[PDB]
Amino acid sequence: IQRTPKIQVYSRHPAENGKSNFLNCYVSGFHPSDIEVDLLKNGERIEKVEHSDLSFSKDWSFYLLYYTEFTPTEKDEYACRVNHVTLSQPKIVKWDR
Amino acid sequence: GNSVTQMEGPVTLSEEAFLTINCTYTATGYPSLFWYVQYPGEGLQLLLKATKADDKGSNKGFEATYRKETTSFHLEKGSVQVSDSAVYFCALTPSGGYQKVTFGTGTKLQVIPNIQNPDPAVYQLRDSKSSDKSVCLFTDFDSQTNVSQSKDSDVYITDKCVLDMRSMDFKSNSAVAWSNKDFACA
Amino acid sequence: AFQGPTSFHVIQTSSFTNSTWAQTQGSGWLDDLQIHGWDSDSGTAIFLKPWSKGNFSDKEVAELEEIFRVYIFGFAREVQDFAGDFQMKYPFEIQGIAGCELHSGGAIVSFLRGALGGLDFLSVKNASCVPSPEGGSRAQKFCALIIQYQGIMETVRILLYETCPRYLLGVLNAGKADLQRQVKPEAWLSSGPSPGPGRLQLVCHVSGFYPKPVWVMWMRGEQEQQGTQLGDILPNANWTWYLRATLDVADGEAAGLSCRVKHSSLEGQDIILYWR
Amino acid sequence: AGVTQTPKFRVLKTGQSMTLLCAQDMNHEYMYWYRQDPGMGLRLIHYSVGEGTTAKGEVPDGYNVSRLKKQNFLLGLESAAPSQTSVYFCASSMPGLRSSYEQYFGPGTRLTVTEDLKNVFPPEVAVFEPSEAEISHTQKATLVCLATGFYPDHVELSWWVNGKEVHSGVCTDPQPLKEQPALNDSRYALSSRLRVSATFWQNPRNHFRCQVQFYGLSENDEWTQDRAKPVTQIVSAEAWGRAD
Ligand SMILES: CCCCCCCC/C=C\CCCCCCCC(=O)O[C@@H](COC(=O)CCCCCCCCCCCCCCC)COP(=O)([O-])OCC[N+](C)(C)C
Ligand SMILES: *[C@@H]1O[C@H](CO)[C@@H](O)[C@H](O)[C@H]1NC(C)=O
Ligand SMILES: [Cl-]
Repeated sequence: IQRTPKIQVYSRHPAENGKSNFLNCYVSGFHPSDIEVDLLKNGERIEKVEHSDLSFSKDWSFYLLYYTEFTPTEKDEYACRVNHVTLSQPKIVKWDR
Repeated sequence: GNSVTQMEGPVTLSEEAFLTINCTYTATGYPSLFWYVQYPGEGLQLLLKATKADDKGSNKGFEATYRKETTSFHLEKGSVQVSDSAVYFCALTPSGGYQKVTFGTGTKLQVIPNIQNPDPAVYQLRDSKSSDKSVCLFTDFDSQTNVSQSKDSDVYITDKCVLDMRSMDFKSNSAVAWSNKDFACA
Repeated sequence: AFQGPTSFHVIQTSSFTNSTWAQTQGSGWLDDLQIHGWDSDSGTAIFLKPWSKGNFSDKEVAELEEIFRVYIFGFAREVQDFAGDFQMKYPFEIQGIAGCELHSGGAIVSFLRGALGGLDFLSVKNASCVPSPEGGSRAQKFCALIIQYQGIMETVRILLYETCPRYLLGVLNAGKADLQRQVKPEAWLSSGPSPGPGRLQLVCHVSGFYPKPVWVMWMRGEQEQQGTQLGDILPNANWTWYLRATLDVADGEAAGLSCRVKHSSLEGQDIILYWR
Repeated sequence: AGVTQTPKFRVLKTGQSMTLLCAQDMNHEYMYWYRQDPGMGLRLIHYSVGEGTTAKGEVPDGYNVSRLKKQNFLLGLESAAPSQTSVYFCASSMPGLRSSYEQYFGPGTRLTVTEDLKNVFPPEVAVFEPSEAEISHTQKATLVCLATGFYPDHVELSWWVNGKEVHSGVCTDPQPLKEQPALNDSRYALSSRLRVSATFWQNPRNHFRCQVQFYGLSENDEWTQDRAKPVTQIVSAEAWGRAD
């Protein structure tokens, strides 16, 4: 039917300033498949962002993993902006540190 | 590894005779079967088809039942017309038509007409132009009469051909002979 | 901690916008791992692992690729031809999943399920079309029609019950150096969004573990904190997993708590992290 | 008009290049190029499953194809060989379970590759008047047309009566004969009969004409001979009806 995407933002390794890490954004439980996912750094989109090929769960709802290599500093704030047909406004889920 | 095996060679039949062109195939699955007809000087065209086992194709008096058990698609006609003189290709393709077609070599059909009053005669025809060239015309012979091959290098004998004067509904067989020589007719 | 069968499956996602436009997305999976991709533009399979072809010869691989290429091509053309009759309103979507899974006892179960609008439509049981109740009259109509195409049913039966089980056993053995490995997780603690005025959310992050079964729990020494909220097992690009276990506690009832992590790679040396 | 082909006929020197065009305005996805020889049947050269895609058939060497637009299937010969002497047929089909997925064929393209273009000869056309013995014995009159010394065997014979094409009482040889069956580039001969009523031939106002349309050399074909260039032309012969 028409399902809203669940958004979960996480780091591969513990947050440590000035050292390489991976930022992840897992979007699941949505239908239809069409979705726009963006990983943000201080409110603006990260261009170099990799993602999985479309897969779906047993219940037919879709899931995708968006990720990028990043090196966070003390001042840097990260998030994941997701736009879907079930959303009237893009939902931003920040990365908690 | 599909294949189509149809009748060995040329088949001559008199007008109104029963025709049977046998066709068998080898294929893995549930293929579709076809009969293509190729008239002299023309391309191939579908005569009839049977997309699934036990289907029956019917066109121009011809018919063919798709028998999976005997892996066959035999072509039949109760009374062959002179207009049926063509090459008949049995064909096969996986169902859906998304893959190539496998054709047999084709069977040539020659439907010879029934001559009611055979009057064989050889005539000498004079060229309309000043040239004293002549041709020989063997006509009004029956359909069973064979045209003797030349067995001379500079003498030319054509094959028999049928002409129909449709207004009078009179059909007639004819062969032409000629030579650039002394050459006497017949 | 929970574990199911090891399965190989191919998936399809087809979007029918109008009668002249349709787009299909396809891939091949060995559980959560993508081993196959499909380049819809060229109509070819992309092998994402050196063992993605399994123990199948280059001739047999090229035959299956051709079956799937003709299928992906034919599928959108056949749905657009039959939509009128089935009473389809544009736009709509279709999903498909087919393959086989190895159970305990060496029993390989083959499956094929279709969907319409994210809802169950059909299933395959004993090489036969089984319409789903959710599918309605449309699923019954679909199964009654597809039977009439014995060539399609034969091809689906060969693929599901002959090609697949041996493909699975072959791909499991061909990729055992990647499939059969132990990767140890790293664990860290942090503080989460406040669940209230006099409340704390203690977060326990567990990441970099392979295989997928894990155990994470908040403890008071040996006292299992029963209010531990278990997150989802989330993927990491490098074939590892991420999981966070939270606990809502009053400001003071968090002083002597720790996080204990159990995994198959840790060789009995559980990761314990004291709150501090 | 279904499946069409250009050219209808072509004669090439060995090593010369050409392109055969196949078009279909039936929106068919699939297109095929075949060649037909006596005893061999239909042999696929190349085929296309859609616009931009081509694949090799049973006999693909010496040929190249292209499918830039879905409507057309272009067959190329980069270096013509005498072995490429055949009748080429294009086919097209529309796949689909409910589709009428049979193949639709074009009319054919006759190709003849000769070692030398000075082997190309137009026909000589002569009309032979009905025999008096046939007229008195059957009350019928058979005119005979004979086209001789032509190469390649790319001809169209037709009978005309008072400037109108006739089909009734007409019969032409299925194929032109080899004048010298033992040599490769031998010239050909074609015979046709026009049988009419004796009264019809006896009217002196009736004009009979045997038309032979020959396909031969083009404008771009080089000709360095004393003989008249054996271009595509109509060669005809006539006879007027006669009382006594
Ligand atoms: C490695 C294993 C991976 C894991 C398993 C993967 C699972 C894969 C499962 C399923 C996915 C792939 C299915 C392929 C079926 C195509 C049929 C076919 O090819 O044959 C027919 C072509 O038929 C066509 O023309 C192709 C058209 C297909 C689109 C039809 C859409 C509606 C069917 C909706 C279907 C939904 C099914 C729901 C069930 C009710 C012709 O039949 P044939 O004449 O007998 O020739 C075949 C033999 N031959 C090729 C040797 C000559
Ligand atoms: C079909 O949808 C596609 C995608 O929006 C569009 O490009 C195409 O023009 C549409 N055509 C019509 C008129 O249905
Ligand atoms: Cl047209």
